[PDB]
Amino acid sequence: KLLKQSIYDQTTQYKLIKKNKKRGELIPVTLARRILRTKKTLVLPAHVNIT
Amino acid sequence: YDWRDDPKVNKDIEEDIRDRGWHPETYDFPYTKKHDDWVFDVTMPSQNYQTDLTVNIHPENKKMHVMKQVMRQSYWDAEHDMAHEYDYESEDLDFQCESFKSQHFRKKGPISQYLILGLLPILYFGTEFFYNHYPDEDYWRVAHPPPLDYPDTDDTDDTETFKDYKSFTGRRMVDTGIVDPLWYDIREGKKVYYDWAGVNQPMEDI
Amino acid sequence: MFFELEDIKRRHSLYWDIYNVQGWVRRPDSTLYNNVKRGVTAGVVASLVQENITALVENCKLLATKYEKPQNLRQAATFMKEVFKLENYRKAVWNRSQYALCIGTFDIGARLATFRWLNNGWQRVFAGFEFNFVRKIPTTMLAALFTAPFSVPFELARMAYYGDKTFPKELQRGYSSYLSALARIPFEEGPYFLFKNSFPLIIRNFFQTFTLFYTYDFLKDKASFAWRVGEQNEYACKMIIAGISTYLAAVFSYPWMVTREMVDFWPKVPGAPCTFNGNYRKAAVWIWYHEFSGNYFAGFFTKYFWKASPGMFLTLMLADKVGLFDQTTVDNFGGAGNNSWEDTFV
Ligand SMILES: CCCCCCCCCCCCCCCCCC(=O)OC[C@H](COP(=O)([O-])OCC(O)COP(=O)([O-])OC[C@@H](COC(=O)CCCCCCCCCCCCCCCCC)OC(=O)CCCCCCCCCCCCCCCCC)OC(=O)CCCCCCCCCCCCCCCCC
Ligand SMILES: CCCCCCCCCCCCCCCCCC(=O)OC[C@H](COP(=O)([O-])OCC(O)COP(=O)([O-])OC[C@@H](COC(=O)CCCCCCCCCCCCCCCCC)OC(=O)CCCCCCCCCCCCCCCCC)OC(=O)CCCCCCCCCCCCCCCCC
Ligand SMILES: CCCCCCCCCCCCCCCCCC(=O)OC[C@H](COP(=O)([O-])OCC(O)COP(=O)([O-])OC[C@@H](COC(=O)CCCCCCCCCCCCCCCCC)OC(=O)CCCCCCCCCCCCCCCCC)OC(=O)CCCCCCCCCCCCCCCCC
Ligand SMILES: CCCCCCCCCCCCCCCCCC(=O)OC[C@H](COP(=O)([O-])OCC(O)COP(=O)([O-])OC[C@@H](COC(=O)CCCCCCCCCCCCCCCCC)OC(=O)CCCCCCCCCCCCCCCCC)OC(=O)CCCCCCCCCCCCCCCCC
Ligand SMILES: CCCCCCCCCCCCCCCCCC(=O)OC[C@H](COP(=O)([O-])OCC[N+](C)(C)C)OC(=O)CCCCCCCCCCCCCCCCC
Ligand SMILES: COC1=C(OC)C(=O)C(C/C=C(\C)CC/C=C(\C)CC/C=C(\C)CC/C=C(\C)CC/C=C(\C)CC/C=C(\C)CC/C=C(\C)CCC=C(C)C)=C(C)C1=O
Ligand SMILES: CCCCCCCCCCCCCCCCCC(=O)OC[C@H](COP(=O)(O)OCCN)OC(=O)CCCCCCCCCCCCCCCCC
Ligand SMILES: CCCCCCCCCCCCCCCCCC(=O)OC[C@H](COP(=O)(O)OCCN)OC(=O)CCCCCCCCCCCCCCCCC
Repeated sequence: KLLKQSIYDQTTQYKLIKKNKKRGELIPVTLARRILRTKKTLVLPAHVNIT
Repeated sequence: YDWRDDPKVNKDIEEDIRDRGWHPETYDFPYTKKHDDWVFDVTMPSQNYQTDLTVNIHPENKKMHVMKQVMRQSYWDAEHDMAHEYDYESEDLDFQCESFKSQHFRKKGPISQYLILGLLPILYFGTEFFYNHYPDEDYWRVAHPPPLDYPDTDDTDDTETFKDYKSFTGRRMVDTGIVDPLWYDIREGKKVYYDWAGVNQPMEDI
Repeated sequence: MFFELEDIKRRHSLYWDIYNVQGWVRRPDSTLYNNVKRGVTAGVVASLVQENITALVENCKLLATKYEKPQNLRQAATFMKEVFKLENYRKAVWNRSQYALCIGTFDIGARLATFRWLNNGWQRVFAGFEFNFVRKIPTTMLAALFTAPFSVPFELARMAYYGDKTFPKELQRGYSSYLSALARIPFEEGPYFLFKNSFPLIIRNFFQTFTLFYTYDFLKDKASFAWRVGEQNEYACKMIIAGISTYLAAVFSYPWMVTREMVDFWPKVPGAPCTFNGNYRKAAVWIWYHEFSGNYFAGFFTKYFWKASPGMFLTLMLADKVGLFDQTTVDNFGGAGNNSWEDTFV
């Protein structure tokens, strides 16, 4: 959980994971969010009513 | 009379054992022939031995008799049926005659169309998909990967992917193991997939 | 150009699809030499055991027909020892081992090789179950029909060899062994002596091979959820599937083999024509259209089951072990899985 300088190539890593990522027969939704990605997630508090 | 139509004289007629004893041409329409009745002497003796102390019935010793095939359904006579159903337009009164023989009986006919009936799902699905080429002409074709850098680099990106895999970042990612190993090699102007890639080689450009 | 029909060769243009997997791709191991070798090995191994079991059971029956059957464990042990040391048992074992070598190499090996040739390329779905087995059905049917009649010559040679031994010295050919009988029959009686009226054997072989190979291939993938999600024992599941496959094969094959008894062995009514005119095909049709199944299912176990099912079960197990039923599975969103990587994560 530290923002360190990347010695690799970020674009190369992104392309490689896009093209030939490793999957499995039993992969959780958390690690498989192909069709469940958006931007600006809606943040709410917990343990309180909202209209 | 013609011996060519007689099975006894004409040996070229293949007798159907499953229709022995049944002659559709001899039916009455309505059928009014009795072919079943009490049968004895097969397992139950016809004589009386209820009080015969010196005679004991052994049903296990059943003698074999002639096989009794199940009754064959009637077969249509084309000319006779067509004449019977035929009615003269403006020369016949519209009425039903008293005689019951005028009843329109159903008689089984040619069986060839029932082959197509049985094969209909295959034929119908073939027409739907293969004949109409639905949803497209490539879904049912044997899959072939695109040739090297074909049709355009923006779509294929074989060379850039190869360079990335051969680069430091690609090797590091492979070591991490999240990215699987490269599946093709760029030969002298051609792309060849590895035998473990589980895909066919790209079709030739001609 | 060369004869009346011309095999016109035509060229085509490039075509490709989004997905390069789950279709038909010939496996590198699917070759004439490798497939034939694996099939012959598995068939011979299965046939040796099958024929040894058949010989042992038949010798046990022969001994029991003259001596009382075992009453307890000690009596059973001595009975088995006596059967093993019987002179007839050793000769039967030798002859049936030769018969197994002939069968497993020319019939079961051919069946396995053809099945691998026609069904190696049917890829399965990654992280899923293979659908569209209707596509595989024609391949299995073609293989079964092609390899069905490869056992009738050997079976007829075996029957002739065993039936010659029971004739007087004057009328006995005097075959040294099963191999000698097989080599001599074609030149003495002719090639057609080993194929005449072969419909029962051919249909039996077809209904065995097709419903064994296809049913095992279907089950081993469709019931895989048991050990893929339920964490069951994969080997036990495969054994159960093989048992089901062989039982179904025996059930579907015995009725057609029953035609021999009905046509030749059933007593003939004096003065009346033969119920089937001596036609095994017509007898099989009658069996197919018969209302009562038990009538022609009688004698299923005492006559055919223990002579056919164990061999088929062993053949299925050996084929699975060697890899005649192994398919190639790759991810469809992987590098080689599809040609559109822009939507595999987006
Ligand atoms: C060695 C390897 C194997 C080789 C195989 C070679 C053959 C192909 C495979 C066939 C299947 C084999 C497997 C067995 C299946 C079981 C049945 C079976 O075959 O039993 C034996 C079968 C017995 O036939 P049956 O129907 O039981 O009784 C016949 C008796 O004569 C009945 O006597 P009847 O007096 O009571 O009645 C007279 C007449 C009564 O006639 C009528 O009622 C007239 C009907 C109205 C007029 C139009 C008729 C012609 C159009 C066809 C029907 C269209 C409507 C139905 C829609 C579906 C059509 C498929 O009978 C009919 O009904 C005859 C017409 C039957 C039409 C049904 C379809 C036949 C074709 C079957 C598939 C094979 C061909 C595929 C390609 C073509 C498909 C069309 O005998 C045969 O071998 C016949 C085979 C089929 C007919 C020949 C088709 C050849 C097509 C070639 C191209 C066109 C040339 C001719 C046109 C003119 C020149 C251009
Ligand atoms: C690969 C194709 C895949 C297609 C898949 C399709 C899947 C969907 C559909 C599935 C169902 C299809 C059903 C088709 C119609 C069946 C009709 C039927 O039941 O009645 C026919 C027939 C009834 O005849 P029948 O008048 O009632 O006589 C009854 C007798 O008990 C028995 O008859 P028999 O005793 O009078 O005669 C028995 C037959 C025995 O023949 C055989 O065992 C040969 C195999 C085919 C026999 C089929 C019967 C004969 C058909 C006409 C002639 C066929 C020529 C050969 C095959 C190519 C042409 C089709 O004898 C002959 O015809 C002549 C034998 C001559 C002596 C042997 C010489 C062999 C050649 C040696 C030199 C060449 C090879 C080595 C050297 C190579 C170069 C180095 O029954 C049979 O023969 C068996 C039918 C079994 C049906 C169940 C399914 C299995 C079918 C297997 C047939 C094909 C075997 C492999 C050869 C072809 C592919 C390579
Ligand atoms: C789930 C039900 C829910 C509602 C419950 C309602 C109340 C209770 C049920 C009503 C009473 C039914 C009584 C049946 C037994 C009768 C006596 C007996 O032992 O049978 C021998 C008896 C023949 O003896 P016979 O008359 O002395 O034979 C002299 C002649 O050979 C004359 O022979 P033939 O010409 O009649 O030909 C006979 C031949 C031709 O007939 C057949 O081949 C029959 C084909 C039936 C196919 C459908 C059944 C399921 C097939 C497997 C599917 C996989 C999953 C199975 C389990 C989950 C689904 C249920 O079959 C055989 O060779 C023998 C058949 C096997 C006998 C099984 C012995 C156990 C029976 C007791 C019940 C067993 C329940 C477990 C599941 C079934 C196990 C077989 O067979 C019959 O009378 C026919 C019925 C045989 C049993 C099947 C019917 C019951 C199950 C219905 C299931 C409904 C769902 C179907 C779709 C499933 C999709 C996965
Ligand atoms: C998903 C849930 C599913 C639930 C439903 C399924 C579960 C069962 C439900 C309840 C019904 C079954 C329980 C009651 C009956 C049990 C059987 C019985 O009492 O009869 C005994 C009887 C033996 O003959 P027998 O009656 O004692 O006569 C002796 C005579 O002295 C001489 O005999 P013979 O030569 O004169 O022949 C007599 C033969 C006359 O011949 C016949 O009738 C044979 C044809 C019978 C009908 C076939 C179609 C119906 C059954 C299949 C479809 C429904 C089940 C679907 C199952 C799906 C998978 C779970 O008599 C019979 O066998 C007829 C009665 C018994 C069979 C039919 C009625 C029971 C249903 C079938 C039970 C067995 C299923 C096996 C697996 C099936 C997989 C699909 O049958 C058996 O023993 C066969 C089953 C056991 C086979 C074991 C070996 C199989 C694998 C091959 C191994 C090769 C060696 C290598 C070993 C390696 C080891 C590591
Ligand atoms: C089970 C097959 C036999 C069925 C017999 C009873 C039904 C009558 C026959 C129906 C057609 C049978 C399939 C072969 C012919 C298909 C022709 C066609 O239009 O397909 C083009 C179509 C596509 O053609 P297309 O797309 O180029 O164009 C069609 C025409 N337009 C332009 C209008 C669209 O191709 C297919 O669907 C592929 C069919 C493959 C079939 C392979 C198995 C059969 C081959 C061996 C047959 C041997 C026996 C002879 C045939 C039977 C006896 C006569
Ligand atoms: C088993 O599949 C089949 C074949 O092999 C693949 C065939 O060859 C054939 C072709 C064979 C023929 C036309 C000849 C049939 C036999 C004849 C005519 C002789 C007389 C026979 C009889 C009277 C017996 C009748 C018996 C039956 C109707 C029962 C047959 C049983 C069948 C089809 C299977 C029963 C169910 C199972 C094995 C369950 C298996 C499932 C699992 C283990 C779980 C799978 C799980 C998932 C999620 C898919 C068929 C029809 C078939 O169904
Ligand atoms: C209930 C019935 C329907 C059952 C479901 C069927 C679903 C598919 C549609 C098939 C319809 C006809 C029945 C054919 C069954 C056997 C062949 C088969 O299923 O074909 C599938 C397979 C190709 O599919 P595949 O490439 O694996 O798909 C995924 C690719 N990524 O192809 C092969 O394996 C090759 C097979 C070659 C021979 C096929 C011959 C089909 C003939 C059909 C009738 C045609 C009638 C034409 C009439 C013309 C009239 C003018
Ligand atoms: C697959 C669903 C679609 C097909 C049709 C379903 C019909 C359902 C009718 C109800 C009765 C059948 C029982 C339910 C279906 C089979 C079991 C199943 O769906 O698999 C799930 C289950 C394990 O699931 P779960 O515990 O959630 O796994 C989490 C892992 N972290 O798996 C297990 O625990 C394995 C249990 C397997 C039982 C199979 C019984 C039916 C097959 C025919 C009989 C097989 C007999 C031989 C079994 C040998 C087992 C060694």
